[PDB]
Amino acid sequence: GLDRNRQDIGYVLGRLFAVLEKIQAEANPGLNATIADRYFGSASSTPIAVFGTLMRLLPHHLNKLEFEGRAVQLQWEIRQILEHCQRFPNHLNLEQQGLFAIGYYHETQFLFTKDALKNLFNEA
Amino acid sequence: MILHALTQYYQRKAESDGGIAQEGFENKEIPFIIVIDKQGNFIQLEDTRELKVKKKVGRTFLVPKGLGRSGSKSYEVSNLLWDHYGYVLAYAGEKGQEQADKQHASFTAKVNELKQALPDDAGVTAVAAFLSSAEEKSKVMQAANWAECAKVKGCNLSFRLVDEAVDLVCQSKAVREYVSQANQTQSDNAQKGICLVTGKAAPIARLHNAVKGVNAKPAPFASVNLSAFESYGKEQGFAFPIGEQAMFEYTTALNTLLAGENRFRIGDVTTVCWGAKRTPLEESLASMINGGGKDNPDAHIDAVKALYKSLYNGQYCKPDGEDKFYLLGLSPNSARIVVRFWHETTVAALSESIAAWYDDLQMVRGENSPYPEYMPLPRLLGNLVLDGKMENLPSDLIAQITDAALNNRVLPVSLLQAALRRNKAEQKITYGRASLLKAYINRAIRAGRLKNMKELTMGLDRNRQDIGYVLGRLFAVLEKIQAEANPGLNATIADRYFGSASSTPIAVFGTLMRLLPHHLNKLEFEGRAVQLQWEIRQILEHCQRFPNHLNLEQQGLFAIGYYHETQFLFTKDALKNLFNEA
Amino acid sequence: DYIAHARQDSSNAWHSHPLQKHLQKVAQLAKRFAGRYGSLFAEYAGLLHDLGKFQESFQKYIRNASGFEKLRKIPHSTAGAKYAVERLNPFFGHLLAYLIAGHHAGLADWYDKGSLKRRLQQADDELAASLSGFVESSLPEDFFPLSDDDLMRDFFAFWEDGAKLEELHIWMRFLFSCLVDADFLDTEAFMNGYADADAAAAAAAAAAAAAAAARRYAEQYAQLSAAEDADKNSSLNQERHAILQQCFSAAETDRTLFSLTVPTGGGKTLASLGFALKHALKFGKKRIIYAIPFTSIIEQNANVFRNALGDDVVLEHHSNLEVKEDKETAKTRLATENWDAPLIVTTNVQLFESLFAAKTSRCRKIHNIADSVVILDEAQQLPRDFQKPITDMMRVLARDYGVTFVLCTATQPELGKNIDAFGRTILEGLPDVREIVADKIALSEKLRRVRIKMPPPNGETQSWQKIADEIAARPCVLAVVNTRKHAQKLFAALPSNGIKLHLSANMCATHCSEVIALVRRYLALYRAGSLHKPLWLVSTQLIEAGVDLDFPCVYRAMAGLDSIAQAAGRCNREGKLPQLGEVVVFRAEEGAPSGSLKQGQDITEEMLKAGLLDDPLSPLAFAEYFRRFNGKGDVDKHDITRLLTAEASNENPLAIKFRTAAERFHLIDNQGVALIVPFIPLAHWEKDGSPQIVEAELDDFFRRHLAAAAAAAAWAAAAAAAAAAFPQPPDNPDNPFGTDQPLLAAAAAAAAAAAAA
Amino acid sequence: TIEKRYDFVFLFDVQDGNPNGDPDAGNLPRIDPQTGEGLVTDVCLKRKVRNFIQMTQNDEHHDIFIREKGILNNLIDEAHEQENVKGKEKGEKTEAARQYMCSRYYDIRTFGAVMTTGKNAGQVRGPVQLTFSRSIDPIMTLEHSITRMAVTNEKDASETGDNRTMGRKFTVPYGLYRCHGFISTHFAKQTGFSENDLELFWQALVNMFDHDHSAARGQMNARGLYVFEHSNNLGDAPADSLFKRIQVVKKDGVEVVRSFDDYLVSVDDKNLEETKLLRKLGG
DNA sequence: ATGAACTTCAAAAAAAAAAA
Ligand SMILES: [Mg+2]
Repeated sequence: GLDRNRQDIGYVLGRLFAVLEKIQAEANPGLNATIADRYFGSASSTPIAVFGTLMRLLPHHLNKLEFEGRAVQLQWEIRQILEHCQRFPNHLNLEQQGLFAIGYYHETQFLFTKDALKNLFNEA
Repeated sequence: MILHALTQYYQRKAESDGGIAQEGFENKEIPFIIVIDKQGNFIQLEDTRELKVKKKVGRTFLVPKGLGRSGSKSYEVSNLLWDHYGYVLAYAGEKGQEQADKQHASFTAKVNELKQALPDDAGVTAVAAFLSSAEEKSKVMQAANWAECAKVKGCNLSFRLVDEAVDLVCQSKAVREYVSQANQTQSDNAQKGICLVTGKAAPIARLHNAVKGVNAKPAPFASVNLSAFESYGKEQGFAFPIGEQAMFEYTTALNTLLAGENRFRIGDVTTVCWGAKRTPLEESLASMINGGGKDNPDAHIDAVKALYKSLYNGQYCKPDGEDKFYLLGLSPNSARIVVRFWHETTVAALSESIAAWYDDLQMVRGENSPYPEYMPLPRLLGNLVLDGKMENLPSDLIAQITDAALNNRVLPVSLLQAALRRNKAEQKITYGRASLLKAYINRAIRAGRLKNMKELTMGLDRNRQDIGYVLGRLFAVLEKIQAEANPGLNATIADRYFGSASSTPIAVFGTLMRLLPHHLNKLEFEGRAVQLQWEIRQILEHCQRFPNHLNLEQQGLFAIGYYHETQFLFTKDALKNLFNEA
Repeated sequence: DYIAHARQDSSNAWHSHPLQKHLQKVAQLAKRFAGRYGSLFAEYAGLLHDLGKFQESFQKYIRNASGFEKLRKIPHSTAGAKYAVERLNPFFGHLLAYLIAGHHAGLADWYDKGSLKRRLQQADDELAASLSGFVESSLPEDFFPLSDDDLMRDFFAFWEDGAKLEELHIWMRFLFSCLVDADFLDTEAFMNGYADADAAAAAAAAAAAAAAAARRYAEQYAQLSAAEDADKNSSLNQERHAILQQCFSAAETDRTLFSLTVPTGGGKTLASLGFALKHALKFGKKRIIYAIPFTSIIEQNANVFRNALGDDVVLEHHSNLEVKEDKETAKTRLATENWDAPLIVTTNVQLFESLFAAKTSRCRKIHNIADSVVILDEAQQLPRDFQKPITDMMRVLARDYGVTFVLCTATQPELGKNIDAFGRTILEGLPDVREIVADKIALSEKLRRVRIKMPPPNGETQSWQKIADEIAARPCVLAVVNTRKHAQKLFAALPSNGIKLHLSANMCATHCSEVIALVRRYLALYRAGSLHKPLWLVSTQLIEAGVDLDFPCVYRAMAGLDSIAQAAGRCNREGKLPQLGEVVVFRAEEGAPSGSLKQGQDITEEMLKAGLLDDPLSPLAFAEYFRRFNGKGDVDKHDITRLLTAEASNENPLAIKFRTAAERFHLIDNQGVALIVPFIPLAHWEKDGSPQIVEAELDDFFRRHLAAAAAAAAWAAAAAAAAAAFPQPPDNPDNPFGTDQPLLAAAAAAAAAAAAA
Repeated sequence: TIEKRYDFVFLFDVQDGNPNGDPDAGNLPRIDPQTGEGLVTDVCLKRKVRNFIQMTQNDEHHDIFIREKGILNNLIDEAHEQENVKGKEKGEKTEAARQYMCSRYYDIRTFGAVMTTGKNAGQVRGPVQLTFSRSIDPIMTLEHSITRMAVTNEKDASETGDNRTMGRKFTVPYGLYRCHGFISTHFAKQTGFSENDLELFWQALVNMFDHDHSAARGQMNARGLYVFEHSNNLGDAPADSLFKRIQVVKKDGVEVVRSFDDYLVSVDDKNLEETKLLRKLGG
């Protein structure tokens, strides 16, 4: 249940936010306010607002990732997502509004399915 | 078999001592029994009324049979000793005189020609002296309660002489024998054979007898009287040569069951159910029973009466039958009787439509669910109604859901429409709207009215891919997370977002799921937040896009999906388990 | 384990009723409870009554709900029933399952309501769980023998020549009573902490209000026989003795079904008991039940019986049940939930309704009816609507239950002999009833309190204002009109010259009894001295309910001789008047609204116009009235005798309908609604409270006299649950029909001092 | 009553706010989902016109069938306590009640009202029928999460002293809603809706947003009221062949709008003058 | 004379969960 080549900007941004929070929640798993808890509200609606700051904020999570290769694992799928994101849309379309939540939970599943990211990375 | 199963319990109830009219008579509802002395002299006009809230007109006195007057010169027919306030007093409430005096000119003639043929009775010599009075009959109008018999059109007065005190003039053991002689001589020289019902010679009865309880008036259940319903120039009862002894039997068999406890409306279709011939009542069980066991015809009719009643009781039990119950589901046409049902089958075979009703209606319930296992139709339809089940449309709804339930027919679209209306109007999906929508959608699938979809199940289908059902599940988990995050909520995302998440998912689910990370954050058990987010990932994995608008097909799914997933969440360990198998 | 009952002890401890001994004791208790009837048969339902209490789930609920070793409401009745139906016999199993699965849910139908056929078919999982509990830890496998061959004995030891189907329901309720009594007597032997009932545990006088049964007869009823016979020797007590000298000779003969044909004031309440306790001592009868149509003669017999027998007299008004507390009630009133007392006097609407009940609570009594002597005073009011079920069950009880129903009404109930119309035996009633009075007819002539004057045989009807003038001509006129509306019309037609007193169902029972009490003392002033102001009482059937009024003259509307007899009972009550009282029946305007009332007049009229009613207080004319009366409405109303006819088929044997034939068994046809109109009854102004219901006639009117200036208020309806204080409410209701409500918008306080609106 | 039939295009915009929250959708503005274009119920603008008339008129013959403690059956039963208490013969009692409720209540005279409810006051259709207001372009409902440093009942009060109930403030960053409306003459005859009541309605449409301001609305304005007054009681031209004269488009090079200066409202009054007037009341 | 037209007939019928 993840269309890795969907190209729906809402869906690719949802996927991107899912991996962003996956990294944040693997950077420090004990986290009061993940970017879902603090950024999702606009990441789903105003991707330009956060997703700029979400990637100020991303390399530092990739650093904080304990398993230094896991950082490559997750950064690679950030790039895989962002190939489909020619631009962070100013305001997510309403279709795209919902598809962002779709993407968040699709890509979150893809990340929490056991071998998926580590596998799918190894076919690149 | 429609009638030989009625003849063959008249012959059972007449032999079970159940008190059915015996071979010449009729349990006529005589409302205003007349009292006279031994030589005329009207004593009292007693009314044997006072039954169910519409004061049904009289204690059923088992009097000589109604002769089916029914004609322009109807006055000549003149039932024996009970007829009519127009036949007994020559008093015409609305028929005018010479249409009530000619009745009384023949009713008196009937009584007198009985008196000449039955003298020294003191019951009929009394009335024949009361019908040769013209003044005591006038005194009948000047009675205390005469004004109440004049109110009932077609009042049937009858002549109980005093000094018999329960026994009519038409009950004495000479009129009783006269009728048993006037239904054994006059109704035996008729067309010689051959019975439709019994097959015996048994002189044929033209004019089958006015089965009462179906129509607005006692109508001749089997009656071929129009220029062409007659088949072979047979003319009105020789089209169906039923013997007098057999015509009487099934006519008075319907008459009692449409006046007995056998009568019950399946739905809008008054039905007489009676047990078939019971098995020989296997010896051990007959050892305790004295006699031994007797085939009371209307014995276990409750098994079927409390089967259709179970659809409203909600007390349906999957029955094991092999006790076959005749179920003649007659209904009025205008003044014919339409046999809508005929079932010699068991109550188990009759239940196959209510079983399918209560299996298409099966819906999840947790532990100590306040909801019945099989949910009563009135309480089920009460989830469609405004706030209390009387305004659910008595033609496309309560009167048609029942027909769609009593018969395993397709529940009307007016359930999706009404159940959905209440789902997003009560802002919640009561078991009863989820269950009723499950029944609708299951039968819409089964009827090929809902093509692509697959039938719902009791349980949450952690599958089903249905862009309405999976968003119903998504809403259920979202509201569970909210109600798990805020235990006491005044506006759950149900009460706030349901009306548009059910019918318009992009309008809402793009914003429900921004509330979602905050709800998950607020879950005091962060592991519970992980579990609920996991299952909303699973739910939403079946979702490729929130649809712009949910078809009426899927807003029923949404409601069903909502209730499925919310009773999955409120299952004992379901989410903890399903999460742990990933 | 297993924890049948978890009692949180008064000392904040917890005691466990072991289901082992719970079932064992209940079975043993309802083996003595049934005599030759179901001795070892009812126990096999006693053994099983709470088999489902073995449920592993219930042994987690009875703990959770009763706080044993720290809310689901787990069914347990059905499991024992399913166990029975699979083990004994399709007949005996379902017989026994009626008892078992009903033992808390009330006796169930097979099909219609609370159907057993449903519960048993759904008990398979529950029975599996409960039987797994039963086998799991304890309870030797031969603890439930369910020996059908042995159980076939007491069935066939009682059902000589097989089981009658039309009255197999009576076990289904009597042995049900044995079970429910035993379980209740044992659950509340453990809800109060005695761990036993039949033993001295709950037989201790502090447990369930023991009362003397046969020794008290020789002491106290003989005491009141001597102290009453030696009091006076006049025109009375020469026939009162003539009554209770054959009522004592009648107790010898077997004749298991009797009747006392004594008019008012002829030792009706003193010889009915007299015949009973001589027929109780003789024929091993362990109980005397005395039943009344209305809770008015209930007081007149409570007083008389206590004056005879002290304090043993247990009672339930079922309407009043005065709210005095602290072990005079709720201790003796704990002995009348089941009538486990030798002399129970209640109404034959808590007798027959319970004697035909299905509810668990009501059914505890059919135990004590069986092997008793039920006395039916004013039995002529046994509803003809429910006359067939009542008469078949009392006939069966008389035949083989060792009872003796006594019809100690004034006239008689013609409770059938065989009133057969064609060949069918409508109301197959009481066989060969003995009139314990040697001369029924001449004694009513010899003990004729009042000469009666019927309306003219022609159809003329006296007018409301006409009879108002007629009663204005003479003092102290009772005037019993048929309807409440007739009472309003008569009260609206009487001159203000004399005191007019209105009494209809438009009033409250406490306010009612107040009216009757003031009428009583008005009559007393009429006898002792004189009331210069003219006296009369507009009334309805309320005075007809045996209220103690000695009216010199009673005009009563045109209706049934049953009611004419009751009116005559209020005329020259107890005598002490001149030669005879005067009761006159008036053919009022339109009469007798509907129902049994209108058939009442349509019979009494149809006699006096036809040469009958030569002396319309003679029993021969009364039996004629009832002979007409039964056979004029459906002698069996809705279905009851047909519902309870056991209906045996191989698949669904013994399919009796009980909660169908208990819910439809309503002797009080309370059609419509009951509104409570607050009439401030009275007050002692001593921190008053004091509804003062049964001392109205004595305490109030001896301190404050009859001058109509009494002022006292007693307001109620605190709108609290309180689990009690309920007889301040509907002790004061009135009962309009559904027609009279939409013409009223509630308009409270509109009920006047004479009636309601 | 009016003797011309009017079809008006009422362009009104919202700048930063919730023009009409969908109770079905939290409170986020009503939206045509499959096109994202916003919606503002006809009842919403009828409400703000009601609020405007309740604001300005303050006199009988222009009441509003009204605000919260507005049990409508109370007003309806006021109708039956009139000259038509009994004198109007229940059949036409409801019709006389309609005539009353139309006289008194400008809400009822102008829009309709389902007043068949209490002492039945009939059923007024209402000459003025605003349609739903579908924004020209997809409103990009912002859903501004806000905060409150205060809570409500001490059941949601924090387990510490820090009470707060953030809540959500949905705003349309701009939406030029376009409400087609119809002043039907045939029902103006029914309600007595006059050209005075109609001029009141035009003032109300132009000025209904200057006065109905909320923290929710933010800033709504009436960007144009182009009223097509037909010569006949009938329609000179089909209504939509008129509404297509008011073509509102996003201007040349705006990706999506943020002000009325991003919409070109081209009004085509070129040939409607067949027999018919276009009066640009609001724009 | 056969067949439509007409005139009589008769006077409805009513429900619906707990939970031991
Ligand atoms: Mg028990």
